[PDB]
Amino acid sequence: SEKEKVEELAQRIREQLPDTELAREAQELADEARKSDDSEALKVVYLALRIVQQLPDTELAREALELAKEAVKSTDSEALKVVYLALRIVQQLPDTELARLALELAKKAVEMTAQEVLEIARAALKAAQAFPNTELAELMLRLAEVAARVMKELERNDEEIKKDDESLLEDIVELLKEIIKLWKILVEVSDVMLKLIS
Amino acid sequence: GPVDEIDKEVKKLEEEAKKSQEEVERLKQEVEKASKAGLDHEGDSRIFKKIHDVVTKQIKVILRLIAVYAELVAIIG
Amino acid sequence: SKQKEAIKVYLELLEVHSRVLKALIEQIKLFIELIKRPDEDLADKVRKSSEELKKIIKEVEKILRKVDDILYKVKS
Repeated sequence: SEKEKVEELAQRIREQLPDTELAREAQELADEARKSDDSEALKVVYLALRIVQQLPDTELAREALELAKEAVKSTDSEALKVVYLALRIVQQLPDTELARLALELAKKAVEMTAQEVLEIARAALKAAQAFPNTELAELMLRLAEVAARVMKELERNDEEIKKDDESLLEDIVELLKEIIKLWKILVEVSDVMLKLIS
Repeated sequence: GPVDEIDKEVKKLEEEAKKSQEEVERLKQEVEKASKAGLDHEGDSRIFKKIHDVVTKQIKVILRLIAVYAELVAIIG
Repeated sequence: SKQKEAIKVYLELLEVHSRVLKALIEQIKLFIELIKRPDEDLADKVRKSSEELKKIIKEVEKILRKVDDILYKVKS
């Protein structure tokens, strides 16, 4: 009965907000989900619409609507899973740093075409879902984001090598910076793990 | 169980990392030999392409290991 | 000239990540063993692997400074 849930939620949105961009984009999500035959996409649209209902005229609601649009437009199911986990994190704790981390991580994961980035993002999102409202969860989401950025920097390096010594050196520095940041975050996570085990 | 699956995946990724280390050794030797045989502009570009391939494979192995690390942290909490 | 230096930088990065792999696999194995059975001895080895990882981070930072010097020489 998921489609009926989505329809009733859209009706509630229509009742609550008149001639608002959130309402028009919610109707757009409604039609894009009705056209879509994927159950995961239906669940993601449901979650985004419910988040918009809970926080009307909010930055999180607008960004989540646009993220749900970008996720429905993508035909990759792994990206849909990542977006669903991130939107669930946002639904549980909206006014938290984890919400922003998960929103931006899903926004970047929709763009990424690498399967390893999607896998590590799903792992980090499930780790944050396991023990939410903790320092370790924030560190995990930030680590996943830094890994995605490392992949993006490698893509840039390749594309610039195909086609400038100063630009190559600049991109090498920008890669090593985020590499060091990734390993530092990993060491911090390992320290928190050491303290949790003892 | 989940830990058994993670351990199987870890053994497979360790074998893959050993293969990547072999690639690193062979690439270092090849770069040294090509430097001794004659450096060139287009030769430098070819060496760049090979090096980027090796770096890409190594980084993918690293990211798979880090994803398994994240799953393990989620399990232990 | 600069392409040769970039070649050497990438080779150094490869050699460093080769040891990063060993350290990270050691940490993952120690975590799996800790999940299987709680032993106090394993925490010391986890800390040792973490210290090795920190030393590797220091080496990467040294490489970054080496590249920063070349950037200064090229731009100015």
